[PDB]
Amino acid sequence: KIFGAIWPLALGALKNLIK
Repeated sequence: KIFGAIWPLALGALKNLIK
């Protein structure tokens, strides 16, 4: 609705921690 790169950027930062 009003979120540009919020959903795709979410998992993007996830791997940066677990991986």
